[PDB]
Amino acid sequence: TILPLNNIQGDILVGMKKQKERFVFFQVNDATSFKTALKTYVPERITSAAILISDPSQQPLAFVNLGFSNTGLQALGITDDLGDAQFPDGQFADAANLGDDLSQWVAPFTGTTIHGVFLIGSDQDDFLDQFTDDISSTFGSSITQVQALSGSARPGDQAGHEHFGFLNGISQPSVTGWETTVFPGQAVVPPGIILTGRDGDTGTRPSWALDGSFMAFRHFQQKVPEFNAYTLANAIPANSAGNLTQQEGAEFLGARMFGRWKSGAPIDLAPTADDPALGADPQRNNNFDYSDTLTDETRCPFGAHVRKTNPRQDLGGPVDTFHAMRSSIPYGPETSDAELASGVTAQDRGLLFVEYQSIIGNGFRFQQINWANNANFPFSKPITPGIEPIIGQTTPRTVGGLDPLNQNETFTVPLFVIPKGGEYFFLPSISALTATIAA
Ligand code: HEM
Ligand SMILES: [C-]#N
Repeated sequence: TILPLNNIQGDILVGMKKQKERFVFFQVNDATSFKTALKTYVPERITSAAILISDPSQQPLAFVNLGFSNTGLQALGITDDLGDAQFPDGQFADAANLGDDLSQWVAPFTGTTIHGVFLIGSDQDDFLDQFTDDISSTFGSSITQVQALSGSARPGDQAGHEHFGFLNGISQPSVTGWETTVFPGQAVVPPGIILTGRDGDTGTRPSWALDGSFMAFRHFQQKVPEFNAYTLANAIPANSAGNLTQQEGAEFLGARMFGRWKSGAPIDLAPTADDPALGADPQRNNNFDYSDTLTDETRCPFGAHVRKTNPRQDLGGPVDTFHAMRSSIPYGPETSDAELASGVTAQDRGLLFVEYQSIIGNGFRFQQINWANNANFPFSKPITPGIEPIIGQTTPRTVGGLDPLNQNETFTVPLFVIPKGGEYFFLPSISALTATIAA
């Protein structure tokens, strides 16, 4: 098998990796007008995986991808069952299952008003505006923009880091069926873990759904001064190698909560001190599997973010089923000195989170519910791992093992990540956009 890279929406397989991204959420007002506008739009603007791997000079100023919710497909008379258990009812209907405080959800996410999303990746906010206006011009009254959420890479040496300060987008699965570089420690999975209708996908798909994917979108607000204050108060006093200053102990506690230092260095490889060169080295920063820390927490807590969401050898061996592609971007202004000093969030900032998989229940949802929210996961450990401190949602939010010299001590961690909404979308193949969606 050879994946048709020219027909796969690029953010799914390759990732836009643009400095700015905008999610333009819309409702369809008139199906006929929308469909003809869509046929005009697709060949000009929808960006394939092939374009994303092309020379930066062959590339457009902005990349655009497009997904639909269940109600969006219904509004367009696209009535064939896509085979996913969660997609049809939308994410709000699933939010309590995810552990969300529903009182924090806001319109237009609180229901099924959203019909789809244009994802625009570009280099400047002005360019996002140009391509948003282009959507408005092309689609006119056939749509209503119900929300737009815009993100940006953080400035300077924080580019690629999320708002708590940690380098993100390091670990991704590699799919077979195309010519790609595989890094040491990277999962190698069949393409149908990510792409509907391909080998590895067990869902019952219409033929036209080949080479699409499901997006789990989440809007997270982050409480950065609060996280900072917590790590400073609970700074680890020492580790195996020696004694830590308050700053060092706070950085270390954050690293223990995530499973990586802010630099990206995985604690399984760098358990006592940061190694920024390692964090920046794709040939080594994923070359670990917890095999040297399966039954103790000195090297890594059992419940660290990355360990919960990708358990590696905690599962007993490689498992292809539960991998997903991520394409998230931070949003909001930098955290001010006043905010940090006060320990209190004044401004809205966070993460626009995007995860792609063929089966929602096996990717995002499995990572969230079965793993992160489950105090008894990973299984068969000598002590209870607890709730994933970053995004685990079960109460009490107690996690063990954060102090490598006092592993039995538990930490009750305030929730620093607040879901404000989200949706489940299907991104069709590029051909399906015009041959099926717009038919
Ligand atoms: C604001 C919320 C979140 C923040 C700040 C955050 C941050 C991070 C960071 C810093 C990493 C390490 C970089 C890497 O290994 O690629 C990471 C990895 C990861 N996160 Fe998150 N994350 C968030 C939410 C989520 C959620 C909700 C899920 C899924 C339910 C998730 C799933 C993953 C996965 C699968 C990895 C890669 C794990 C691996 O392959 O080793 N994250 N995240
Ligand atoms: C995590 N992204």
